[PDB]
Amino acid sequence: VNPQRSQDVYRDAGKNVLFLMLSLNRQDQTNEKAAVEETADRLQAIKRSLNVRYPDSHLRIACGISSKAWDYLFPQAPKPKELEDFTGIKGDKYDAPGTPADLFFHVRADDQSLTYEVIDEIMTFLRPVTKVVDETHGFRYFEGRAIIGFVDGTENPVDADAVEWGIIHEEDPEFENGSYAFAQKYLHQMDAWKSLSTEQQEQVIGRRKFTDLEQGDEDKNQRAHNVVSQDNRNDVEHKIIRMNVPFSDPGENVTGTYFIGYGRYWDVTKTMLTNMFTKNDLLLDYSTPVNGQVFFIPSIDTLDKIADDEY
Ligand code: HEM
Repeated sequence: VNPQRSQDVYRDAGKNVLFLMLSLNRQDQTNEKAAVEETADRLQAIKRSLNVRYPDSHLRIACGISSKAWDYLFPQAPKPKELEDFTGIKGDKYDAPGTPADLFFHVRADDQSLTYEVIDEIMTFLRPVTKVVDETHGFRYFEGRAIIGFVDGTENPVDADAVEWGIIHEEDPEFENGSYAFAQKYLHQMDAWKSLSTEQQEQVIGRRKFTDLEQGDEDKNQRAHNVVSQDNRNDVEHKIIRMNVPFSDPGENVTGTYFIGYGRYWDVTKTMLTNMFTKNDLLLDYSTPVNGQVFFIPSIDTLDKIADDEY
């Protein structure tokens, strides 16, 4: 495993965020493939250039390919072990939808100008062969809190744990240092949420609001977000890297969280998601999912194979 050959899957969610889902036109496979191959080279060149121009601005990029896109572009080729089509989850109280999509970009920087420029330069190659599925603009709230006012990402794995849980190792050697990324846009019912007491919100989440100290298990609701969202199969505490992001039009009162979770194992994310939706996570009473798809995030070297037309 070498995290230096990974895309930016494992660390910084960033002060200014852009999320873009595209579909391929499915009009001319050859020409569409040719433009994805150009894009695999150009996207790295664009990051190099902006990192030269703005080295203090923490530019981070992750770009992804869905199962459907992979089957259409690379029909003759190997496929990452756990790459599948997400079609939604049938839950108890609540369902989650699946969204058809082919390409994903998660762009983060200290300034919105750099997130604008990455996408504007990439779309010179990709606009003639795509349509937009979703485009969301996100930001870091005060003290890295989610827009609901609780600290976002405290139980994320960090340093060696982030590598361990974030990127593909020797189990799938063709695609080592890749990642599986699940994108899921939620709208919040901020009015209802704001009418709860602090203590009522703390029951929903499983932690104290101001200090962010985890509640003692004796005091938690068993449907609290930080209980049901876990994957503890086989007495192992499975992790992914969550870099969740507020988005808002606060004039219109349209506010939400765009979930983005990077894992070595799609199987772990999918299990956490199944647990939430079958056991009725309390946070789902204030959170309505409106899209969702999973993408494979290639390593640097997999991008180089794609650019050189090996798949
Ligand atoms: C509206 C969407 C979401 C919001 C606002 C949200 C918010 C939070 C908050 C505030 C925490 C506690 C701080 C922390 O340890 O990070 C947390 C923890 C967590 N969330 Fe979420 N979350 C959302 C969606 C999801 C989704 C879709 C998943 C899984 C697919 C997930 C999995 C987790 C996990 C595993 C933890 C850590 C629990 C622990 O080990 O204590 N969350 N989330």
